[PDB]
Amino acid sequence: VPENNGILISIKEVINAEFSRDGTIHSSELKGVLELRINDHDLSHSNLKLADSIDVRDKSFQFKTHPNIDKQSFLSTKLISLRDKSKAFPANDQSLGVLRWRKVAPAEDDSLIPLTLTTAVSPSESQQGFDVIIEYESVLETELADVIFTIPVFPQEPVDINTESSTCSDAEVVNMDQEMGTSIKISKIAANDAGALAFTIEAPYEDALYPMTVSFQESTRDKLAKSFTGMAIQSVVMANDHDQELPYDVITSLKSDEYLVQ
Amino acid sequence: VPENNGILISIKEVINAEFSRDGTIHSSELKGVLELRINDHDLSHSNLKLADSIDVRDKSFQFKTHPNIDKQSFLSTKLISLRDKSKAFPANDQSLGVLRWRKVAPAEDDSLIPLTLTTAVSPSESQQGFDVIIEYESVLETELADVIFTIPVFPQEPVDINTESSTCSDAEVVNMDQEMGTSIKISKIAANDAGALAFTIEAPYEDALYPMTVSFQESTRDKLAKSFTGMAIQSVVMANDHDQELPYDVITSLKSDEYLVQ
Amino acid sequence: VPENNGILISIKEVINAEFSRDGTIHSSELKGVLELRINDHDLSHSNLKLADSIDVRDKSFQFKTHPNIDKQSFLSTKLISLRDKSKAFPANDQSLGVLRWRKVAPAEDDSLIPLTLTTAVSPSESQQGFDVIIEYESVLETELADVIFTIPVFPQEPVDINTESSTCSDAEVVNMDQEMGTSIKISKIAANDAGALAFTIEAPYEDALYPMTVSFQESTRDKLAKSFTGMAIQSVVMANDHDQELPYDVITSLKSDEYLVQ
Amino acid sequence: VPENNGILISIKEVINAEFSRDGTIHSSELKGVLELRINDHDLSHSNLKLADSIDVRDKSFQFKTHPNIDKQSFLSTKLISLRDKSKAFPANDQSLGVLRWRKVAPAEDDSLIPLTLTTAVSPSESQQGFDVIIEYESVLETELADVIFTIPVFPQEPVDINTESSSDAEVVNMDQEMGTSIKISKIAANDAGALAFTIEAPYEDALYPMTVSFQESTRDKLAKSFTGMAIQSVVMANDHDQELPYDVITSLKSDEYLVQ
Amino acid sequence: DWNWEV
Amino acid sequence: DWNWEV
Amino acid sequence: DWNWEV
Amino acid sequence: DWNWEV
Repeated sequence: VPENNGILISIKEVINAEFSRDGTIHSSELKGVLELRINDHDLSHSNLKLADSIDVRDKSFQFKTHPNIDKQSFLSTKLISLRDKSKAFPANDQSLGVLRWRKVAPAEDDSLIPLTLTTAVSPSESQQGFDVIIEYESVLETELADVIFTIPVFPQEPVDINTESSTCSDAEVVNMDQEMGTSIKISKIAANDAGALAFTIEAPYEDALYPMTVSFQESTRDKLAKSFTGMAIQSVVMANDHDQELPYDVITSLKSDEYLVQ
Repeated sequence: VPENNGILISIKEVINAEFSRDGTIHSSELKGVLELRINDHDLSHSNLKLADSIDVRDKSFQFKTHPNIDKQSFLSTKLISLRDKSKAFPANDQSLGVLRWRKVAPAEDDSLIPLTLTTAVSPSESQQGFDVIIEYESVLETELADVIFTIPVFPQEPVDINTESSTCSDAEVVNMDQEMGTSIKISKIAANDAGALAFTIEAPYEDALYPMTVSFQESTRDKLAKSFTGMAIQSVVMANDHDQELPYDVITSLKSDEYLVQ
Repeated sequence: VPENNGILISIKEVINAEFSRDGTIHSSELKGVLELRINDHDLSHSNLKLADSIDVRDKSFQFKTHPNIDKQSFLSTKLISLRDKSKAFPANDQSLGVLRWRKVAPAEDDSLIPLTLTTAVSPSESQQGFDVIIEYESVLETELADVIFTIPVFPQEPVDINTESSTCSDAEVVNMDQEMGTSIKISKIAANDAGALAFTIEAPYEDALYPMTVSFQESTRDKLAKSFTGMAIQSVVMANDHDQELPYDVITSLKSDEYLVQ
Repeated sequence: VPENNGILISIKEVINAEFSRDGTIHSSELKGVLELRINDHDLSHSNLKLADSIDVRDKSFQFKTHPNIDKQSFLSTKLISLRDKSKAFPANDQSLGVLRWRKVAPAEDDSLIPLTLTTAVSPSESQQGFDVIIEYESVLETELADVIFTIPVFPQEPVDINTESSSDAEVVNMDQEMGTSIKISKIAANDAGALAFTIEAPYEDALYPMTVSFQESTRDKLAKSFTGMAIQSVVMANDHDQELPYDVITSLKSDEYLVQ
Repeated sequence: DWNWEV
Repeated sequence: DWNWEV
Repeated sequence: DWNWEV
Repeated sequence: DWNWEV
């Protein structure tokens, strides 16, 4: 649980993506939520001003405000404010979802995708299973750390990481029980970098190796942080007096969910 | 439960779609399964041939065979057959999912949508609430019967159906506990027809009327029936002799799931 | 959807029960709800009087009134009434959950079980599998119709119903896709009767035949109907004049959910 | 993720319990799982011997072995071993569920409950809102740390902890449960205590259901679960004299643990 | 259902 | 975090 | 209907 | 977890 020093705003995005085995993009879906936590009663009569760069009328984002949040102010001035102007936000450090968005992209469209994937598989020789290569390319401006790939098999023989065919970031099997099967973690994917993970794994037939799932999460704590889609806070202001700014912090995050190759 | 007279093939599609209040398409997603039911042991050693019109290599459909189905024969010849050629399909009338597909479409794309929706709302001159008009247009070549529109409010005053601004459609409030709120059913939406449902309903503010959910479901029993997306069966044949054709029937269905205006 | 002629009250109970293979009771759990549907505005300012035979202070039932229902009036006089006395029930035929209950019972306690189960299994003399006998005993006062037993296997060979050791020569395999595996239906289980179903089915080892699941459901429409646990309505009355009784109907139901032998 | 030195055995129990507001037990349900992780291929042809103190034929537990685990051996000798004696456990540090159990208890029976609860509520007379007292009593032999009580309201005003009647309790962010959450630092083994605060709500019944959240774990070869599940040894599948190195973690976590 | 409103 | 109310 | 096996 | 195989 991140610490809240008064106001803490969390901009959380979750990305779903699906790839064919050769890396062709099938679909993607980004969901986002802006959560507000307040633990100081003196800061509870506040409004959030979203960044001027955000187009709040972009219908492809299906912006939806919470029932208690004034939709008309959001749409008019990019302001998050209560619908009843005489009330204040709960201030006992509850996570308050105030705004949500969702966007989808279709086949062959990479606009929502932070990490592209391709796979190559062949029957191995010099063990009993398949030689897999997972190729990846990041378009993020920051590093992804601890990226986990899960293959849905439970082999009788240990996985053999093919260190020479894979990257020179390092790979190792790890326990990861959020996904079913055998999981391999890569330490880092540098900003904007392309790499490969190569291993041999036992499976009864090629199609058993799929869906391969990837699991990753990054966050930044910084007042000026912008989410993957560009969501960001410009300021936080007294609800009465929009010239009076208040202290606050912002965490942004991007997490995979259904991010697979099939 | 539909009756099976030996071999019964069910091609079941479910459609999700979301619209802005003015009718702009946000997204859509179609999910499909092909289920085989066999209740005559003499017919259990069978293979299905899909219609030639189906592109089984269309990556935007992410066709996925059941683990026990032979993927390579599906991809090569559009045949559904067991990966283990000695084995036979379970033949105690169990619904066997043998093939699945999914396709997504983005903002402003109507290719997956059987029914388009637009709303018009204005403050009522009678109730403490709103005069709603839901406009709909079918692109289906068959009728939709018993279509249900749900509004997420529970008003103290009855809903007033405005028959003067509605398609003569036997509109009536119905109990429908699969969706939360107040439900109105229309008897029919004719093939390719455009209509409207109009009513006055109490709500505290306009935004409380949304999301409006539509619920519909149609099915057709006919050997030659084609699904919404064009899925269909060319023949059914003995697994060990493809010249020997077997008797069968086919049901196709389309059902809404998260089908809403928001 | 049952027809509502003004007021319709539904008393719905769901039973979970688990048995060892030898019929020893492991656990049970009953859940209930009282639902109100009103479709005539003239009947919306109403209050429900529960039957005098009900004990509303039996804590083992954890009677829980909907947030909008007045808990003190329920506890004091067995009256279902709104906590805000100026409001009325929604009257657009919405299913309104007003009261819920839940009771549990431990190992070897049959107080909540309508149908006791026991199994006997032995290797078959014909199939590659097992001769199964499911023995059941009803304590209900009414018949159960169309009771379905599901075995979690999908055999190559047809199931053979052993009519000489079954009560209903009549039992038949049916498609039932709410439970996974092979499903056999029996036409009736008479009130208070003990009977048996016997068949031979293929499985790889005895433990693969388990969990066996049973599915049943019964309902009665009658003003004076009582539920399984005894819930029932005495009258319905104007909220402001308890001498003025209103017309109404009642449906009672009992449905299995997680009802199995393991 | 706990570190695995070769073999790591996790014994995990989850407890549900429901109380009336006055503390009368309505019900409880305990669910357990024994998970095996193996990350050394040399240790994959292993069998687990459960503690001799476990009655594996107690039907009220509905002990269920994983399809690939031999039921007969479990029943006969309290051994966890593969049904197919020519196979081995997957050994790429995957969590393998090998055994489960489940037990229920009815009204007024505290045998499955680690922490009993009673509540008392009345309008506050010194400030806005309701004065709540939650009384608790542990029957555990170890301390519970960081126990979280959640009240399903979102008050305008800050919660006031009545430091006189509880001292250390504090409001925390806990989004696994909806509402306002207060954490208590410790509940000593076998101790009884109380949490007392004032909170705003629109009417008394809005304060319910109150939910409690707790989780404790220990790492020790000889650790026993809340219900007594434990490991005696780990042994080579082909030679039950040859013991193998291993560790054990036990845990107990609340799930639907409330007063209503 | 249990999310009904007055 | 959507069922809060103020 | 995707748990069937044989 | 409970869906692992040999």
